[PDB]
Amino acid sequence: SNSIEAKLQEDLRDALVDYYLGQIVPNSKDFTNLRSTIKNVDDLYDHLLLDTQVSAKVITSRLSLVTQSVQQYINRIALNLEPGLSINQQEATDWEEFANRYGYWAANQQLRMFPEIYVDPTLRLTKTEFFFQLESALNQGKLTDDVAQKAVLGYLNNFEEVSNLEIIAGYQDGIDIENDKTYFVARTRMQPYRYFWRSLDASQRNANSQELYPTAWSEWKAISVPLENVANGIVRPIMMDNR
Amino acid sequence: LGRRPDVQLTSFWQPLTLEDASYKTDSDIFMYPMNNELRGLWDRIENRIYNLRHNLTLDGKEINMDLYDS
Amino acid sequence: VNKYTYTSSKAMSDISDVIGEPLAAWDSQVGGRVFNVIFDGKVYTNTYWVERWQVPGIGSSDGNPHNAWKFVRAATADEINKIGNPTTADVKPTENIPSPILVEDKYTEETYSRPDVNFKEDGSQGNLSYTATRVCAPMYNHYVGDKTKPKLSAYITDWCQYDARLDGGGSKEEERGRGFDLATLMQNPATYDRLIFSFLGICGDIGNKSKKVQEVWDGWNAQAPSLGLPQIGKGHIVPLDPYGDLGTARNVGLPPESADTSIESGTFLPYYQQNRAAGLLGGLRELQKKAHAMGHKLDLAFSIGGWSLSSYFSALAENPDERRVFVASVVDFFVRFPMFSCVDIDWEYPGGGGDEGNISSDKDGENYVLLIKELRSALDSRFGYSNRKEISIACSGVKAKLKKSNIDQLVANGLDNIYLMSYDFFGTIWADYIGHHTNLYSPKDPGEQELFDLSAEAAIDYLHNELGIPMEKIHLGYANYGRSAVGGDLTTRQYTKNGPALGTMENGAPEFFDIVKNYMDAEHSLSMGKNGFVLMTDTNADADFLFSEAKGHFISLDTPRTVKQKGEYAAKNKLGGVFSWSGDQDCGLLANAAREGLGYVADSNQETIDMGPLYNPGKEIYLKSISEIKS
Amino acid sequence: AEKDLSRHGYIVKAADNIKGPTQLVEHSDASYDVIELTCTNQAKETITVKLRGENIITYQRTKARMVPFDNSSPFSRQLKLTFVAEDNPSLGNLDKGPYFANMDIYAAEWVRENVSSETMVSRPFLTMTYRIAIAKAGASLEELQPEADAFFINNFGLSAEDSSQLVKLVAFGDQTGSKAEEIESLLSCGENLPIVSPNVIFANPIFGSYFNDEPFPAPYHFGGVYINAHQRNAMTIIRAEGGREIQSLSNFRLERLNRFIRLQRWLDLPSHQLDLLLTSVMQADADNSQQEITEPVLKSLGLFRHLNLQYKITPEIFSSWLYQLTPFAVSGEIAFFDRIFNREQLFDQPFILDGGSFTYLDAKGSDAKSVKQLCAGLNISAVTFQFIAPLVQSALGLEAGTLVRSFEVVSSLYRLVSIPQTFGLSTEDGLILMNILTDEMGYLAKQPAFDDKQTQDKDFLSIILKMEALSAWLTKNNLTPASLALLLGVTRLAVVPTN
Amino acid sequence: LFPEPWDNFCRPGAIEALDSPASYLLDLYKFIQSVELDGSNQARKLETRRADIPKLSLDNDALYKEVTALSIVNDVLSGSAREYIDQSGQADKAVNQILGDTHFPFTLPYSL
Repeated sequence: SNSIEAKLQEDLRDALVDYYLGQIVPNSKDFTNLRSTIKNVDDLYDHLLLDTQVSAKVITSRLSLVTQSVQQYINRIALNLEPGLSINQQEATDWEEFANRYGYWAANQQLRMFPEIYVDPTLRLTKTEFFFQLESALNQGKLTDDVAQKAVLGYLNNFEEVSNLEIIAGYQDGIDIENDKTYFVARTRMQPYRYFWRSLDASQRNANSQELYPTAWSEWKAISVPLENVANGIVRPIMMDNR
Repeated sequence: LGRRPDVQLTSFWQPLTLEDASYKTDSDIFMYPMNNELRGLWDRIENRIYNLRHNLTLDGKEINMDLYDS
Repeated sequence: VNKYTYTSSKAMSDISDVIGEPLAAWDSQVGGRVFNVIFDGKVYTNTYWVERWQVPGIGSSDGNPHNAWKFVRAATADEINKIGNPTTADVKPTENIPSPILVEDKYTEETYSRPDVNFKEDGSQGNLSYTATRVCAPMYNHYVGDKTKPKLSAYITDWCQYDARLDGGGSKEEERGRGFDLATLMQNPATYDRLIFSFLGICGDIGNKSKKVQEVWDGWNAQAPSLGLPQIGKGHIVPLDPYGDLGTARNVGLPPESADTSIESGTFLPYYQQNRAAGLLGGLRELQKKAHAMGHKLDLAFSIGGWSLSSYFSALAENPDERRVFVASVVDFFVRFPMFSCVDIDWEYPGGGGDEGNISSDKDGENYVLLIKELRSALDSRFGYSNRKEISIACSGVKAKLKKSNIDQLVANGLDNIYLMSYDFFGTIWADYIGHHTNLYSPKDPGEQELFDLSAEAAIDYLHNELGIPMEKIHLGYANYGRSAVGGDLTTRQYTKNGPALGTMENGAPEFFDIVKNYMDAEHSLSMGKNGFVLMTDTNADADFLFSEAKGHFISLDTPRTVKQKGEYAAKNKLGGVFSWSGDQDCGLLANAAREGLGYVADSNQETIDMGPLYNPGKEIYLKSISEIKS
Repeated sequence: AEKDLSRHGYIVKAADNIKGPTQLVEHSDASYDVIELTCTNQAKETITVKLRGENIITYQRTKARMVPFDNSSPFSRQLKLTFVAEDNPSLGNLDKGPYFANMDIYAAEWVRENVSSETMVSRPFLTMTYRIAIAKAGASLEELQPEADAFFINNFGLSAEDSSQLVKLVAFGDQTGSKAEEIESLLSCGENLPIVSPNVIFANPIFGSYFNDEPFPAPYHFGGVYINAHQRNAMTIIRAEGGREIQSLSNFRLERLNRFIRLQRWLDLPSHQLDLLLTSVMQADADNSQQEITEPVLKSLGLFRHLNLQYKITPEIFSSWLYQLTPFAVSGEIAFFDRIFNREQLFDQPFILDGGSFTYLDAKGSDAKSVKQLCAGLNISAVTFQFIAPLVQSALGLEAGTLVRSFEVVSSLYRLVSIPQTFGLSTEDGLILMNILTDEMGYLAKQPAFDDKQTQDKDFLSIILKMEALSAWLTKNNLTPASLALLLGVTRLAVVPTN
Repeated sequence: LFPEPWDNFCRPGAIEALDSPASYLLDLYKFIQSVELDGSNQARKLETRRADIPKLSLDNDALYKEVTALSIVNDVLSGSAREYIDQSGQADKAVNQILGDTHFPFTLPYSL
């Protein structure tokens, strides 16, 4: 049986191992400073795949292991190890949310393919308290044509906020605003004054477009804490560290 | 109308390295016949038609009546 | 691939197996279709592609550069009546221009206007032009894989770099300099099979430029301790100008992105690696990337030594360990830039020659053989056969010193290739008489072909016959500049010694592209001498040249037709390979011609530009050999 | 296949009222011949016109250099004509034949043509039929020639104008009441490309040149030829525009197709075998050139219909009894000759059907070994095979005991093999019965054909009827054919005196 | 004609099939390659694709090929190391195996 030769490959493991410890450690022009790496398992991470003596005559896919190793790399970066471009957290989360697994990733791809088949926005990313107001309209009583009246009243007051607002504050981020996001702030033009903030990301347009993706501005998030008695009646925001 | 396209043909899936020196940003695609399921409208339509030719599972039976109690 | 069709008809009753074709007088036939045209009562078929200067008359057993525009004389007098028989003709430049050729340069016109330059088409007011290469057009057709034919190569140099006319300039020759973006060839890559950047050098070189060697050695020696790397002595190889090579964006086909041109000799050293390589060399790698995106990988190469940096060759001779350290620097470079298909050496004088700064002894040749063998050994010791490199050196064609080069032992020691310098035979500033600086072919009366009439074929035959070396290991090419000579008399080849001669930038060394601008043309689908400057060709040696009487100024130069002659010969030989020296200053038409000479075939019916009409000869004449004239 | 047509010439089709040459020449000082034609008025007044005629050829060649021109080969050959007022200026005559009569052309080759008294003579191989109009008024094509639209009503439900829409595949299927795939399969446009055995090389092999861009076998050369005029521009699927599309119009073909489909619905089998059959029957009498059905065709139809319904005979077998048999196959499908022979491969070389230039009397050359292999494929004793060999050679009129390569004799042989075993008859039983029937030997070897005259010896069809029926009667009698032949005295023996 | 004639203009998208990236999910190589360039946008103390000594765009058919042989593939990966070990001291003659039997640190046991 092949099992007979199936030892040789473990021997070959050992061979490589010694070629590492014996030759690489003193002859590594790579990694010449760095040492440690005393044990076989180490480089399976540091520069190799999860390359283990486990064999058991188990059939395995190049595709799959390459992927898994890619995952290794990703995670070695996800957790702070050897300095990696640890991307912004939302991207990292997407990695664990979808690229964590084929079917996970695959489904993500599926959606990103779909022009529309079943996106059916009975709910959606988009929101304003309009949405809960709407729901309230939906859930009150029994449905009727008049219900939209209430929705438009919602609209009314919200658009009151839209129209007559001290659109005067905000912040400009880095120099990247030729390409990306920054933030904005405004206030009621009448006391007792109220304040809100939103943002916009210039990446949301085509490479050659000047029209922009309808995602556009974030909402005018109402300020929570009391704000009054400010010397000039003007206030300053800034954002850092995703706060 | 049941307008139909051709197959998600093989063309020739080509085994070749992956780089923008190979893949192209332009500044092509790599199928298998599976991107479908959309046709369900047509499908249900056709079924309905066949169940006009007959009936959606079997054909039923009628009901009767009564006298003076009526 | 290209494809074309024609058709013929007959009465329904008659079916010729042959392609019937309309009987007609000859007149400016052309193309691929059958022609049986009649002339001088004879009837003529060019069983090969037809060209507007080609004539069936001479063609009876001629009419193409290789064989008969064959004929019969079946025509009767009444055929000679129904058709008005031709008996002589001359093709003219057409009135239209079938293709654009080039674009003017504001700054070059300004240059001509400069009160120092004072350049004029006739050169009367100004013997030099310093014309910017930017005048040039892309000029590359496209071609089939054609794998069997010998490889194609071109030389490349730092003179691509700068023309401060791009930077205003206006006062000095380099401000009126030359240079081009490799983007040019990038537009349609795989233009060649191999390339060779110009000869670089080593620490300890002796020639004029050695102050550069000093500077770069200083930068290195300063960086090395800070890098935590060993210091270097003489014999270590030099890049000459890493800031040019990498600290660049203009002329190097890449966005100014990441072009830290501020970096230089004192600072580049960490970047001195292909991965890090910005600028020129990195771009070369990227071009190779595009190339492979197509396929047919280029032999990327360069060399070291050469005409102006050979000086230390003798000095390094007989210093075996420093020679070792040098080749160590070679393999180190390989590791730093494993992209390279190969690189080579440009020793030029086994026996002394060229610039006198190249001090030399006799033993030089022997020592050179020995060290060469040792290089081979070291190389083999480094390389994996799957990725092996194989080395070449040029040769000067100096009938004796080439022998002194001991090619036999070099071959026996695995030097795989040789590139014969086939140009500048005419040392115009010092040569006794005018001659063709690049003639492959032996003129009649070979009695004086020793320092003159130096038909490269002679050395070729020495190598083949007198040394048994297979042609595979030897390569030939052409250069894209002629010679210019004052007061020459075409009858005697005597000429005005020392008198200043034409060059845009290099007197006595007229620059091809600018010749196309000024003296020669093709806009009217022909080889067209222009501006009163004579287009001319000699039957003795198949020689080709140009002249102007008002200054008795002569120009010896290769041509599309003449490089055709060359490549055709080389192809018939099935040489090891073909290349062009100074490829930096041809639009590429000569490269397309080189493809033709290689028999390298185009892949489409469309063109960047035509090429056939470029093969009409110039003013025919017979020039006596130097021996013939003196005898 | 096989046939060279590089010197073929277009021929005036024996026209009583049209003029032009009818014979070919090796050479003449003639750019074009000329043709003169009787024009005809609608009210049958008579008119005439004249035209130029054109043998024409065309060819491809890459631009290159240092390579000689015209490395000639047989290649594309084509025809056209032209009219000009210089040919005739009588014009302006709606009242005198804007519409006019047909024009018709033969297509022939002129070559050595005699069994022994050889001389270069012409024989046709194709016909071409045309009708032409003087568009004096530029009238409607159905103002002129107006019957077709009525026909398109009564068997196309639709107008000539509507026919334009038919080019759309869906319009086609819809008027057809039938699935487009059926048409596509009729057109073989699928991946089901034709196939052919390695063991045959067709002569005149103008195939495989860098310019022989046509696929081989061609459809207008195999599988569905009838759906086209044996003509290069076979209709096919073409790229979508306003949806997927059909190659091109040929109302002529379209009727032929409509007809075929109608038949096919009664023929049950797929189209390709049907084509093979109808083609073979067309081939069975060269008198026709219209590739049309005939009474004999009908006879063959009923013949197969009955035969196969009775005894599961395959169309291939049937058509093979009628004519040569396929070395071709569809994709995956297997050639008939190979299945008959190279099915078994008990030898160093699979016998190529291009082989057989030999002589069957002696077992010597490997060709004799082939003869053995062929006989074994025919499941026969080689000695009885050699009983047949002279008989068939004689039917061919071949001489010197020689074997000849051609499948044709092999086919006659195979018929002779098959016909008896179709009823359990021995080869020689078939011989006996054939003699009993025809009063002659070898008719089953004789190549089938059709004739106007009553000649039961050549009506193989009713011959077959009588054969099988009367052999069944012999079965009812439970007797050997030889015994019966002696009874009829068609076989005879001496009566030498003795003790 | 008919009043208000029906007109479901399935306006001509010339509908044609589209590749799933899940098939050939390895195209994930694209994403990660981009992310690799992002990683490459860091201080020069990081090995990036040269941390990836193991792989190359082996963009080939492998619908099924599974075996434990990838272990051996890891030996071929060791091929790289031995090649530089040759670049430390030349050899090309299966010496990595042959020398496998010769030295310290390990026993350096018998080779294949």
